[PDB]
Amino acid sequence: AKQSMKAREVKRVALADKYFAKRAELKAIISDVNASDEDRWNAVLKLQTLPRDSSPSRQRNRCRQTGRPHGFLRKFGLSRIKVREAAMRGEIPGLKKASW
Amino acid sequence: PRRRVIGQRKILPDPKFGSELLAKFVNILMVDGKKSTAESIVYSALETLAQRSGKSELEAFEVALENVRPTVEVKSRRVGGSTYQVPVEVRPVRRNALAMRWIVEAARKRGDKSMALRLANELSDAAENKGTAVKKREDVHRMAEANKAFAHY
Amino acid sequence: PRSLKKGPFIDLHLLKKVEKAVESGDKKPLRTWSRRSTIFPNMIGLTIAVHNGRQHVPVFVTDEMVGHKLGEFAPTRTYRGHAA
Amino acid sequence: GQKVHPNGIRLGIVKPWNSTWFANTKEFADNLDSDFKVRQYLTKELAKASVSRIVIERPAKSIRVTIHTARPGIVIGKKGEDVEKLRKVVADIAGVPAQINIAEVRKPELDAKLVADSITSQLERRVMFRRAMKRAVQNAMRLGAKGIKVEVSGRLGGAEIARTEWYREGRVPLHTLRADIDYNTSEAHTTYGVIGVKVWIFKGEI
RNA sequence: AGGUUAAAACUCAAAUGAAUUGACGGGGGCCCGCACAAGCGGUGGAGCAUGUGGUUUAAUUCGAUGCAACGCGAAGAACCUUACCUGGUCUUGACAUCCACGGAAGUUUUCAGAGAUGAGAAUGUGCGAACCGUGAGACAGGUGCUGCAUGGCUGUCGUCAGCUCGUGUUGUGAAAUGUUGGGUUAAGUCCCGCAACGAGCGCAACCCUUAUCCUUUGUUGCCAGCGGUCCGGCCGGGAACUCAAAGGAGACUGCCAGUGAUAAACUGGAGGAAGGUGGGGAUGACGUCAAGUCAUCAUGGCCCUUACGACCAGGGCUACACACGUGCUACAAUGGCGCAUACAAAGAGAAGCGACCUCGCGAGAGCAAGCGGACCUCAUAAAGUGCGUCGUAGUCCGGAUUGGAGUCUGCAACUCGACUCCAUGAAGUCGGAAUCGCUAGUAAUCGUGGAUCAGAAUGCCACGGUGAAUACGUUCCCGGGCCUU
Ligand SMILES: [K+]
Ligand SMILES: [K+]
Ligand SMILES: [K+]
Ligand SMILES: [K+]
Ligand SMILES: [K+]
Ligand SMILES: [K+]
Ligand SMILES: [K+]
Ligand SMILES: [K+]
Ligand SMILES: [K+]
Ligand SMILES: [K+]
Ligand SMILES: [K+]
Ligand SMILES: [K+]
Ligand SMILES: [K+]
Ligand SMILES: [Mg+2]
Ligand SMILES: [Mg+2]
Ligand SMILES: [Mg+2]
Ligand SMILES: [Mg+2]
Ligand SMILES: [Mg+2]
Ligand SMILES: [Mg+2]
Ligand SMILES: [Mg+2]
Ligand SMILES: [Mg+2]
Ligand SMILES: [Mg+2]
Ligand SMILES: [Mg+2]
Ligand SMILES: [Mg+2]
Ligand SMILES: [Mg+2]
Ligand SMILES: [Mg+2]
Ligand SMILES: [Mg+2]
Ligand SMILES: [Mg+2]
Ligand SMILES: [Mg+2]
Ligand SMILES: [Mg+2]
Ligand SMILES: [Mg+2]
Ligand SMILES: [Mg+2]
Ligand SMILES: [Mg+2]
Ligand SMILES: [Mg+2]
Ligand SMILES: [Mg+2]
Ligand SMILES: [Mg+2]
Ligand SMILES: [Mg+2]
Ligand SMILES: [Mg+2]
Ligand SMILES: [Mg+2]
Ligand SMILES: [Mg+2]
Ligand SMILES: [Mg+2]
Ligand SMILES: [Mg+2]
Ligand SMILES: [Mg+2]
Ligand SMILES: [Mg+2]
Ligand SMILES: [Mg+2]
Ligand SMILES: [Mg+2]
Ligand SMILES: [Mg+2]
Repeated sequence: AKQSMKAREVKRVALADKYFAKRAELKAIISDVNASDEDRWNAVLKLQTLPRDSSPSRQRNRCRQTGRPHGFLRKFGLSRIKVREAAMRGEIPGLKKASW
Repeated sequence: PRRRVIGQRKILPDPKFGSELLAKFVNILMVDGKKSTAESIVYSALETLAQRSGKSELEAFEVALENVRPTVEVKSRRVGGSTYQVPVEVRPVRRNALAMRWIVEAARKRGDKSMALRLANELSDAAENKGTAVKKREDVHRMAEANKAFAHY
Repeated sequence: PRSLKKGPFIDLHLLKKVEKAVESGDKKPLRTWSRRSTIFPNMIGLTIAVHNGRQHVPVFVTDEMVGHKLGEFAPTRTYRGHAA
Repeated sequence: GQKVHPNGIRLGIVKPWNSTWFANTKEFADNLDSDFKVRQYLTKELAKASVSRIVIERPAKSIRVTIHTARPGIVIGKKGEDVEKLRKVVADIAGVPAQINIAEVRKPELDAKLVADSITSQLERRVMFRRAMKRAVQNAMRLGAKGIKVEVSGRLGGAEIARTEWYREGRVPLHTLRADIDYNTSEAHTTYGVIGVKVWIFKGEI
């Protein structure tokens, strides 16, 4: 991946933590069944004001060694290509070629 | 196959009657591996056939087979020039396999209500040399008749 | 569609734009990129110019446009038929 | 066609892993990324120390790195000075207390990673590729290998049309699983592009 | 009819002989493979999903594109992703290093703007060097070009039985022999012969799994004999059994008979859970297609540098006269619908899986246990079976399309989400030429799980249930192996 595209994910990860608690209580109000009808309205309008990059749904898992946005595997944090290279070098504990 | 390494597989006899002959007929009738659904269809048709005649379920079934079993068939044979449909003797086992397959195929083509009734009407006509299956056995014997000259290829 | 327990959505920057112009006689077209905003029962009258990707197209908000989003009135793709 | 990786196919049979810790899903990905940065640093810092294999363990809230090498005095330095300089960078990277152990690679002519790196350094110095591969093969056969194979691919001698060449002596039975086959690769960055080197070294069935 | 004698201009850099290695033959011989044949079920027709060609478009991003591209890279495009378009913006810079100078970093709010950003306004100032801002110029940056400059990785012939070397010998030589021959094998497998004698890479074996048994261990798993019991392994206990997972045992043509060249081997029998490679997987020789990938990454060269780099909002990748590929659901009675009622395996879970209870027709909601798990949750298996009904009809088949009303995830479902309810009830009644898969727990059929993932499978990967037909044979079609011409 391009350098710029890699730096876009570190920003989105930082902004998702700085506004983490401030985002959760706003949705507590909006999802609150027995709140009122105008603070709900205010909480809805206030959630749109936070930067978009603060929502965790804006993040895209990337290969931690190349930046590849496809073929990701969460257990290793790597794309399918780098998982294979490390597995054959014996750099992933317990991981071997399977056969049953 | 080229190597001829194909033996034989054992087939369990049918529950109600303990006839391996009848158990194969359930297999030919079965679709999608739903064997119990085929066992019921055969048993119902066999009882309608048992009360439509005086014989037991088996003896009425054999009489149906005897009128559908082909004795001689034609197989192609490409030799130096062209291909002739050579009449060949049908081996005893293939006689039963063809008879059952034609019965099940004929009954599936009818227009009665259930398949148990369709199979019953085919097994009954087969006792009287009527309907399809029996006619299919006639068309095969005719073809093998018109090619008797080629009985050495 | 959007859950009823959340109320229709409206982009806050547009909600200020209609407020500052309903109280006044501003009949100038409102230029917005907010195709996701539900049309509310408060701007039946003036013309919002909605973005379609490459320009702003004016829609004259009437009553029967209430409940629809703005984008439903600004088609994004240009089609005229094949070999027509 | 394509061949299976000789190391990977033997990882539970006769070959050991290069990382030997345990973790749940919660930190498995973070341990892999810190092992990567550690090896990335050790390999660059110790480029002239004949580093064959970097084994990483994680006993409990600590990391233990074992550097296999043929020039341990170069790794360690005077009275353990240099090996201490790394024990700090590794702890910085891993974020846990660090401990470095130095293993001895005797007979570097029988280690696939060192042999591959030897040929590769020679190619970057514009040594004739044919001379490098023959020397490597003769050395290992003299020190007692049961077999060795060396393969070199790319624009050999700066030729416009790339090709692959390989030599072999003795036995290299890649289909025998219980065969001790040390295998590694290396890359040379010449003025005409990348040349890849692969080295198989057979040491006897187990 | 023509024969015989017999030129030149012009033109080419060869034409030719014998032999050698291949490849090829509508040449010969001998073999193999779901290659035919024998069978069973599909595709091509319909609706829909999905990919591609084309056309369209501001853009419909790029790549793959006979077999060996076309549910392919993509294990999951609303924003993001995103590489494309339109407009709004930046220039040592979103990402590094170096230096200068300014400042702790951070928190808390106001306006303008779609946002990027700009202008502010508060609070902290702790512990140089953290961390910010600015200023210079070396530089950074490029998913820009070349896979016909490359590394690495992959497809493919093909899991086909082949491919070679040393020394020796033969030939002026290319080369040959070995490696051919007689048998045999799944096998260049093995034996015998032999100007060859040996060796390597392949075959086989070593690895994983499945089928039988033993030993150890006995909870969260187990219940034979006991003892109680609210009949729930529920409790006391029990270590037998099922099972869990460690270590062992077991199959070797070993045994017997015949056959055979006193051989290799083959045919059959015994014992045994298993018999001749037991079943399945992993494992891919020398090489071939300048095959695929400069967009995973790396990299030679080339190119751009106030832009081909960087930031943002909206749009696009979801277009639609059409053509193709791969799928899903059907056309019904071996079925549809209603009620009742059995029997699985494998797996996942902490910003997660989420019981109970209550509310809702329902998707879901509220409340809230338990579980980092043989314990808790996902989580009722469905087909099946019993009883009823429908009675061959475009139907009580089919469920496309459309209207209305909702739920949930998410800043946000207009473009462009999945699911629910009510209504609507399309084509389709078994599919032209043609064409595909499969030899046994297979095909067919029935459900279940997982990766990716906020949400978003008819795809992919995996798991069990039920469970066939047929193989006389090798003339023909396709691909391949060996000898010969
Ligand atoms: K001449
Ligand atoms: K189709
Ligand atoms: K390549
Ligand atoms: K000669
Ligand atoms: K020779
Ligand atoms: K390049
Ligand atoms: K879009
Ligand atoms: K599909
Ligand atoms: K209907
Ligand atoms: K949408
Ligand atoms: K069809
Ligand atoms: K999902
Ligand atoms: K030939
Ligand atoms: Mg890069
Ligand atoms: Mg996402
Ligand atoms: Mg004359
Ligand atoms: Mg056929
Ligand atoms: Mg079709
Ligand atoms: Mg395309
Ligand atoms: Mg292309
Ligand atoms: Mg191809
Ligand atoms: Mg596929
Ligand atoms: Mg987008
Ligand atoms: Mg621009
Ligand atoms: Mg190529
Ligand atoms: Mg000579
Ligand atoms: Mg050969
Ligand atoms: Mg030869
Ligand atoms: Mg021979
Ligand atoms: Mg051999
Ligand atoms: Mg010989
Ligand atoms: Mg093998
Ligand atoms: Mg008792
Ligand atoms: Mg036997
Ligand atoms: Mg392979
Ligand atoms: Mg090419
Ligand atoms: Mg290409
Ligand atoms: Mg490209
Ligand atoms: Mg954007
Ligand atoms: Mg697409
Ligand atoms: Mg219906
Ligand atoms: Mg899941
Ligand atoms: Mg019609
Ligand atoms: Mg009908
Ligand atoms: Mg087969
Ligand atoms: Mg299924
Ligand atoms: Mg052979």
